[PDB]
Amino acid sequence: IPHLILELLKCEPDEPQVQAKIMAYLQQEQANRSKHEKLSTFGLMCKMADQTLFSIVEWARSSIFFRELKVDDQMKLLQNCWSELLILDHIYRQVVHGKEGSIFLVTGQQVDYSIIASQAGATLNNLMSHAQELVAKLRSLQFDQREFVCLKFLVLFSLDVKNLENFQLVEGVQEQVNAALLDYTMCNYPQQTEKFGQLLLRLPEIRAISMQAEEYLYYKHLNGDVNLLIEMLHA
Amino acid sequence: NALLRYLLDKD
Ligand SMILES: CCCCCCC1=C(c2ccccc2)[C@]2(CN(C)c3ccccc3)CC[C@H](NS(N)(=O)=O)[C@@H]2C1
Repeated sequence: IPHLILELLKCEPDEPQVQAKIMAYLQQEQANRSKHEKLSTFGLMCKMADQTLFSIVEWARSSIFFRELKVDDQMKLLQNCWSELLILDHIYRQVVHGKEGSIFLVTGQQVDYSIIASQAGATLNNLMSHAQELVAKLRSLQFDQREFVCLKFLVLFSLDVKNLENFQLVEGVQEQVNAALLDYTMCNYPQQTEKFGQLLLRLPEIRAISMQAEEYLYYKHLNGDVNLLIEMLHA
Repeated sequence: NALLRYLLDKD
């Protein structure tokens, strides 16, 4: 394993504790609400991703390379990749813990697909099934954690952000992480000459699914259907 | 975004 990939794996959060805190927050603010005041299933998912955004920010906040940029550069990177990290984390959770016909939430709760599908609507189901199709290919490619953290840093240190005062590091990490992933998939996965290319090509698809998820959630917010998640959705 | 800057500046 390249030592750069080892450095990326250290900034990974304590997932059992992240899931425990999010579940406790929702179990609090849900059983606390009145009978005529319970959250909808779409509302529960919005609060889950809102809490997930908090741990996403704290993850990058203490991650290597990222903790060297000034706060202005940190905000620009996160405001460009926040929905992609949510989709990437959701997709990887279904690759690891996922079972067929089931969706695993950030709280560790397993939901059957056809129940969520009845309430997601036309657009979300197409966005969810497209993401589930990406889960199927990543599963067939043996998508592991070492390649998951590099894809996270490739999304975080996106070349699609500007007004950066230190674009040299963002560009430097992008090329450097890309070279480490190419070396990892080659050394640890011969047999699969298609894996490295197939891995990077999900990024435009994750970028497209996430950007289409933003435009629908913004559509839902203007209709009065949805607060860190909302402030990230603006501008 | 005051909330995002706060999450990156708080202790
Ligand atoms: C009524 C059914 C509601 C949807 C159930 C499936 C989920 C998502 C998803 C995943 C892939 C494709 C389309 C949707 C998320 C959708 N959101 C909140 C989101 C918001 C902004 C940007 C990007 C995503 C993204 C990940 C999150 N999962 S969660 N609850 O564990 O934290 C949500 C739950």
